[PDB]
Amino acid sequence: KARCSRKALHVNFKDMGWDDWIIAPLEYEAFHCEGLCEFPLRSHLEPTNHAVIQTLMNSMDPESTPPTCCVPTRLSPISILFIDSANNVVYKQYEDMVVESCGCR
Amino acid sequence: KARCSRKALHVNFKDMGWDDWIIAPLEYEAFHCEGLCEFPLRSHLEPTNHAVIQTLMNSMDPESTPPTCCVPTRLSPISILFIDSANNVVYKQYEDMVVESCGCR
Repeated sequence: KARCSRKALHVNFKDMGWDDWIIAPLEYEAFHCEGLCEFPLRSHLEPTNHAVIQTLMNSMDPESTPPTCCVPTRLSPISILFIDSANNVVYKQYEDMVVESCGCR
Repeated sequence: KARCSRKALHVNFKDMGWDDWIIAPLEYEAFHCEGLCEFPLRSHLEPTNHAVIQTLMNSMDPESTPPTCCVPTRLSPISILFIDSANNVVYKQYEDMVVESCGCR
């Protein structure tokens, strides 16, 4: 097991069944977070106070408390260009689609 | 294994070695999140778009992608009353000390 970090996650829309509508992008890099959250907690993981406390207690008695989790701390959107039912050409922005950074929470 | 949710986490400061200074609180309920993040994703877990996508892919091929994680989505602070080195009586607020809600991220 490794230290919490951002790994790759290639997303393919051609598998969504949106083929009669979507124009671009047809795939994108979404990324994902995976890894161990434990001392020492490197600054980039930006732990919260609660995270620091929970990691301490889990460090003292793993049975009592589980470790914190490596999750996306900041995400960005992506816009999708498609042709809707009415045949209009829409450019829609979707929030929280790309992982910008991982941290322990 | 159960569904992502807020469990209890009783924190005891008398174990911090802050005894010559801290007055109150000496213990508090910090809570913690624990549980499975998988379909169906109940509304209270407030998943992000990225979470919905990652859960889908993990649902289609668990080897490729790991599930999302049950973590604190909103936290509140607590204030601590202590007597510092100079013998001043300080009332300090600490951010992100109590888990208000858990979600899948």
